[PDB]
Amino acid sequence: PTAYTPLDVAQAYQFPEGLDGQGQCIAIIELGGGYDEASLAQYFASLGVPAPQVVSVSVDGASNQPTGDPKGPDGEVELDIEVAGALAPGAKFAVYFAPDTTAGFLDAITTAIHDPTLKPSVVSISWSGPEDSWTSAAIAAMNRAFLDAAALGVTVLAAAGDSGSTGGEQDGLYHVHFPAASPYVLACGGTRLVASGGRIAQETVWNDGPDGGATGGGVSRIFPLPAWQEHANVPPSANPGASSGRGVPDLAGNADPATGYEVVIDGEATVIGGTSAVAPLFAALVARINQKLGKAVGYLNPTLYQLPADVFHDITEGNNDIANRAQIYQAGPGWDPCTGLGSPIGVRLLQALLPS
Amino acid sequence: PTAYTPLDVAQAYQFPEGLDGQGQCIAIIELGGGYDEASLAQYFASLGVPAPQVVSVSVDGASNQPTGDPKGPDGEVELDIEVAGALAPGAKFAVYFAPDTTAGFLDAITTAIHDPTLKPSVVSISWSGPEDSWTSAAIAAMNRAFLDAAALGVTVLAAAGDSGSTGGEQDGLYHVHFPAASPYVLACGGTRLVASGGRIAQETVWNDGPDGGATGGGVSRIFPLPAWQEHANVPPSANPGASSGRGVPDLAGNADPATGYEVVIDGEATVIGGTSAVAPLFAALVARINQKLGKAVGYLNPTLYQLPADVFHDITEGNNDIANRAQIYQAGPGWDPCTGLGSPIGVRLLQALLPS
Ligand SMILES: [Zn+2]
Ligand SMILES: [Zn+2]
Ligand SMILES: [Zn+2]
Ligand SMILES: [Zn+2]
Ligand SMILES: [Zn+2]
Ligand SMILES: [Zn+2]
Ligand SMILES: [Zn+2]
Ligand SMILES: [Zn+2]
Ligand SMILES: [Zn+2]
Ligand SMILES: [Zn+2]
Repeated sequence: PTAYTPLDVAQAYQFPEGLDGQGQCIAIIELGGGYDEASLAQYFASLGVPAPQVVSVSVDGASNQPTGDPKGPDGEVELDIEVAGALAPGAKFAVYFAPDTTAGFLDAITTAIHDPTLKPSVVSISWSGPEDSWTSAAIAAMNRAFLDAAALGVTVLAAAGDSGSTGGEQDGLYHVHFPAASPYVLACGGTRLVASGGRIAQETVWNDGPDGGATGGGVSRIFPLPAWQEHANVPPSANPGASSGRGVPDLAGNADPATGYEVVIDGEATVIGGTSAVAPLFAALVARINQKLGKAVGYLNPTLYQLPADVFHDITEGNNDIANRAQIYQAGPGWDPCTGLGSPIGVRLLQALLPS
Repeated sequence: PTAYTPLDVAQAYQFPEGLDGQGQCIAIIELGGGYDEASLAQYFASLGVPAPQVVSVSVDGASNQPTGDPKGPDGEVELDIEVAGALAPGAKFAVYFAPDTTAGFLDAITTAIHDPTLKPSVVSISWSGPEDSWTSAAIAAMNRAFLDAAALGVTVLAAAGDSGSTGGEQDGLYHVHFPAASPYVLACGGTRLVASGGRIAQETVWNDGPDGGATGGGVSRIFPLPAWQEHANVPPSANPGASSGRGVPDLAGNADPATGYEVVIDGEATVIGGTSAVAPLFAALVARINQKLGKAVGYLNPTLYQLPADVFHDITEGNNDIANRAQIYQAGPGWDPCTGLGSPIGVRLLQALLPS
């Protein structure tokens, strides 16, 4: 019942101090909505941080288009900038607006990672959906773009979803989300964070079922278990058949609205949550790290899974089941299909990524 | 932010079904206050359980003395009966009223465990305080009574305290509470319980610091590490010097007021928490178990620590530090100075206590 500012959450996760993503660019893919910038300047000023430069990029005709909807479209865009910008104010923000279609989504991503002028080193994605609700073509194309981004030295972060292990499908089975299920994507799960003064009192799996949402996570049907996830104790799917797949998510962060983020949407202060708040949070972390290293970390997943356990805060309590019946999936020691490796400890992650 | 009835909590901890403590007597030591019985009958009727017989016993002149104080005295007595009686309605309740003195406290306990007519098999105690704030005489006498109770085949349960690892002492050090620190007492810690339909979604260490209370627990200065606690990974005290002592607590249960118990105090419904809610809860469990076994379990501590781990729900997340600075003490795998062995799983505990 205590709400945080991004700075509070960042201190709890121990983000590298004295860094603000200066000289880095963060791309945000938006499939609808827009941001009113006076509401941004108002937000950054009340936080005591310099307002980061934010530029709009039109994809396939789409534009920065807010109109003051009570909830919905505007909530998506303003959120990412406010959360990531409060933590990486030195970073440049390129927001790519595209039509809400797979063509629009693909084009915004291909445009971003090939942007000659803006040159994003980080790409944050929120829009998700069940992997099997994607056509086989769109999956292949979108997965190719991510592989393209990895070879380009670009980090891509995606939310895992806010509908538990079932993922919003009622067929009676479990479904992970896409693009989160892609192995070329840093998948971000959700947790409930209790922190009081730069330290984590307790952190558990986010699960406000059977109504108010839960972190996505599980085992992919489409994508096989990657080589870097072999020593991760990833279980076979809970669905009948139960063969190995890609484990979702990779990381997790504060996503519970009850312990949510204090933001300003459409001129008015409020508190929000969800895994779509996590991807910008960790995008700022990556930006900060890129500043120190002097080069983009790029594709991170293989490296993350071979780092010492002390680099992360292992979440071991809670489950993904929104119904709380079968309790699938369950968090535990090490990697789990609710929170992945857990929440990152910024300074330790930075230390582990520095040259020997 | 969801409150429970005792029945809800009992289902989560999986209390043995088809048992209600019939033919058992539970003693409750009260050092002040009283209960208005119309408020009791009203409470048990709204729960759909038969109202258990409750008898008052005067010790050293003290009597069942409520007067309708907004908070305080009456809250202690009505609580224990309502929580324990809702779960063991078949049990007889002997409430021993004594003056708020060590003489009164000792006499109420010696009277209870030697009661020729009422014959309690279980004794629930709430009143606690820092072990070193007790005189050496009172400690020795009170500890002797507990040893007497154990040889008499009586189970004694005590709350661990609601002031974290410091225990309410400001000297800059950590203190466990007494009688909880006695090895002849079943010490009950506090947790925050999230359960939704007979299953535990998540359970963590109760800690509403730096203001609203936290579960007591730690390492005793007075009492040495018992033989039955040797294979329990009990750490040496956090205080300077740091020698071995008795580990507090032994068990833990729902004690967070935010996830508290729906009760009726002074005619009006409300929600309460604290470790003083835990001892009556587990006293009902013991009563239910005694019914099935056909004899009192009596001194339980040695048996508990040599039972399989699957009998308990291990709490592994959270800390005892009300300030959340040093984070002492911290919960983890197995026994810890915040929650002990964890919350009991009634059916598994009953199975483990049944003859081979
Ligand atoms: Zn390319
Ligand atoms: Zn399906
Ligand atoms: Zn929640
Ligand atoms: Zn658990
Ligand atoms: Zn884990
Ligand atoms: Zn005796
Ligand atoms: Zn002291
Ligand atoms: Zn609490
Ligand atoms: Zn933890
Ligand atoms: Zn434990």
